[PDB]
Amino acid sequence: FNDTLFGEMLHGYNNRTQHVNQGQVFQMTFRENNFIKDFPQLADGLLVIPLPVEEQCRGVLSEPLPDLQLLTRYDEAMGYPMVQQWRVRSNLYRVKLSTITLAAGFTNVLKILTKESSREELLSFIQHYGSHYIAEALYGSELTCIIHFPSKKVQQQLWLQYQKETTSMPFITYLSGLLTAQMLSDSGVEIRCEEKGRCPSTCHLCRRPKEQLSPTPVLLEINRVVPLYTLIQDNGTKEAFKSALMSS
Amino acid sequence: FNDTLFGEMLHGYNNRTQHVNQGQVFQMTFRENNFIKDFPQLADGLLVIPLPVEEQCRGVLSEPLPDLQLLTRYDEAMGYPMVQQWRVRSNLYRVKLSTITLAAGFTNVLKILTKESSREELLSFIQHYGSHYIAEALYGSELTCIIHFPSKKVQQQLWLQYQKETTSMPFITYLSGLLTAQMLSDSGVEIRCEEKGRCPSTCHLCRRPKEQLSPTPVLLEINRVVPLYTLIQDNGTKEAFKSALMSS
Repeated sequence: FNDTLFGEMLHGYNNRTQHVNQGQVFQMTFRENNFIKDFPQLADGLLVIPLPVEEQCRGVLSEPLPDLQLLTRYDEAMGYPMVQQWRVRSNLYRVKLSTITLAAGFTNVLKILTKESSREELLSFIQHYGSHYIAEALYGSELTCIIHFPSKKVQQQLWLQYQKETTSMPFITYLSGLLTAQMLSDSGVEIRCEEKGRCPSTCHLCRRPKEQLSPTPVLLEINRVVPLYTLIQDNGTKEAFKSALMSS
Repeated sequence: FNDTLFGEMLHGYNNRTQHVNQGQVFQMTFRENNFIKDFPQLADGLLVIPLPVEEQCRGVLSEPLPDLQLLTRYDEAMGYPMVQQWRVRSNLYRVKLSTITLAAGFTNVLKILTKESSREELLSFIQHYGSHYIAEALYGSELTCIIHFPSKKVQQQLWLQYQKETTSMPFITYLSGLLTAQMLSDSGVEIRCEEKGRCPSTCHLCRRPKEQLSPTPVLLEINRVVPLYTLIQDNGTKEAFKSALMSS
């Protein structure tokens, strides 16, 4: 119901619970032709521009951090278990909102809320339409990887020896290769990766055991959010909104 | 895994996402006999006392508020649709925490976090064990009711005429009675109610179409929460904890 692609900027954002898609503040109109190549008609009022090719597909290897999640005692040889993060991003898109046309339902519920300021009613309004609406957002396909290690010396030895094998191929690729090496001769190590948004075939780093072309970019990360009270225009519900916003 | 009744005070509380039960900070021990009548052995360190009989089972009728959720235009006769809230509470319990014995895993992950202060590591620690632990909490069985009305004059007419019929029976009971009256002669009104925690047979207000005796009180509402950094004792991770706590 009332859901399109790019997409989630329309429905707003609840800020205390970090939930998106709640209520509809503007109207998805198809008058303007804000088209994107190889994608259908988009709602009006939003401006979307892909990331530069320099940062279109980029993989970051976060610093090796101990494994605290699965650790829930000091040992010199044994870990100190380590985990690694390898986050690549492909088909990334910026989305702005210039300039939006307001909906009738949201402005009407404002009107019935502007004329008389009430406590429980404003609280329920916040619980429905959230408390803020998003301005800029970053969509795309993100492959997040986590690597489990037994000790602290093992991932350092792999780090240095792989630094010597490379110095044509990156770290995680040959890492998975020598992982397939122990599958031939047997050690007890597992690698986990999950993707938010299916990844295109334009980038090699995110290919999966097939491949995909022009996938639907999912909401990766947030940028700049703007509150909802500054849109009501009358102070009697400005101070009531930002006042009832601090209770919980 | 590592879950008992009363219960959730042990696992902590994530504060930005309002999620409970994440990681284990203390140890559930059964040495002390903090027993409650008609309930098994409870973990040590917590003190639980039932609410007074005056507030043991209490039903509040919130002020009639317009129906904004289903409204997503001005009309004089028609609504302005209204909804009502009827929240009763039974088998309520206070829980405190005096005095708790710490776990080995949480103090160990602290130790490996106290000795060296790191950014990503402290962030992941917060994402696991939350950011705060709860001190006082209110459990019980809560019946929340919401009533849907078409107009603004209809629930006022029902309010006054029911005030005249009563002045032996409350509002919602005879309300449901005359609701069954229209089921005999036909209008298009529905009443919704949901319960968090099954309700005992000690109170009549929360009985359901059978009855239940001594149900397990669920976590109703929160009271006083205490942060987790003030428990690490060393400032090098105090300022690192409360500093990495403000980024997101």
